[PDB]
Amino acid sequence: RTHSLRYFRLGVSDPIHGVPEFISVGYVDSHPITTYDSVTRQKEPRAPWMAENLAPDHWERYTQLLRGWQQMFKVELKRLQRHYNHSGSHTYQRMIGCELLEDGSTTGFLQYAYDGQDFLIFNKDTLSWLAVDNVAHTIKQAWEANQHELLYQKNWLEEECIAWLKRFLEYGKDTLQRTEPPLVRVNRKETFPGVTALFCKAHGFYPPEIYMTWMKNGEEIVQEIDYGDILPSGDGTYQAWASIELLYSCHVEHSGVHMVLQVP
Amino acid sequence: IQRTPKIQVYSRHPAENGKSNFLNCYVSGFHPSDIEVDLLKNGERIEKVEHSDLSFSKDWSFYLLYYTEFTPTEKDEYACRVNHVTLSQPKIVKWDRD
Ligand SMILES: *[C@@H](C)/C=N/c1c(NC[C@H](O)[C@H](O)[C@H](O)CO)[nH]c(=O)[nH]c1=O
Repeated sequence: RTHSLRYFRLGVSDPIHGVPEFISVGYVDSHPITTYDSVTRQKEPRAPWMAENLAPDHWERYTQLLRGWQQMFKVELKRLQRHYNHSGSHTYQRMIGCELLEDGSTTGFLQYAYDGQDFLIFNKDTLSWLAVDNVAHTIKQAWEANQHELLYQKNWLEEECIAWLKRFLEYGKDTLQRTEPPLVRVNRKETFPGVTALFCKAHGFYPPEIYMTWMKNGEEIVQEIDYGDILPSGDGTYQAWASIELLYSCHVEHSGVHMVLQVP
Repeated sequence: IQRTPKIQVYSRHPAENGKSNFLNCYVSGFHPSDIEVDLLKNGERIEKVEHSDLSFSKDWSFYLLYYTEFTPTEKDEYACRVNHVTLSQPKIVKWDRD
């Protein structure tokens, strides 16, 4: 099954009170694993299986790194704002991470955003940064002049990140690698006169990745299907649905199991 | 560019009047990060409410889950109230009870 490790950084200039200047959190798949911000100034676990498996030395060492990264982020946001001649409160964001795919191949990514929009995107295969405008191009030139840093980030994405992920996957395996199958039902109803709506509803499943589609007479639909978001139910499992109008059948695939519900 | 929050209110389990359940308010797709959320029972703030930490999406927006334990009745009405810089005043989203 496909898994991923990623860390975000969020920087806010001139924040309202209650809003930290800087936050960084890690995820394995959809699960928070680590958190740091400019108020706690401490890296802390966000999953019990992280806390139980990483010695205090880990939290200490990365707390120091984060304090350093916090200050760099503040300065970079200030320089961007100057470049754009922006005043007031603006945001700066980073995402780095990797995926270990099912077939065993891997993925890595590193991106920055300014005010919630793509700004710079790293391509580890070319060792180059893609810039969205002339300001980002200015930043890109500086970063692309440092060949060692680019090599270093390629290595982190392809080797270190993947090694961290495998490590974390083992720590949280009772959670991350479990399967909870969907409870699925079809609901029928006449709504607008003449119309009949058909809802295919699933809940109670983990992992959140699910495929739901409607078919008629054993083949692909063409009419408009409406999709419900895959939403957390609050107990570690997820829920979702798909609907159409109006022999129909709902098809659900989850973790290697296919399910069909024939509408009589 | 700012993005106003998507607000979705739903029960943990399929709802039935009389049986203990959980009410979720999922708030997502917003930017910037500052946001205020409450659950309401008959217009008044519920006080014993759980919520996740602020969370980060790949498209740079943020999301949050607020929930509370409840027993749905035909009489009671529940909602989720949210404020965000894209909103003039708090937006109140009624639970549609399935
Ligand atoms: C605990 C391990 C927290 N780590 C953390 C990281 N870690 C990944 C990586 O070492 C770092 O991003 C380097 O800058 C990559 O060159 N990153 C992050 O943004 N936040 C964290 O809390």
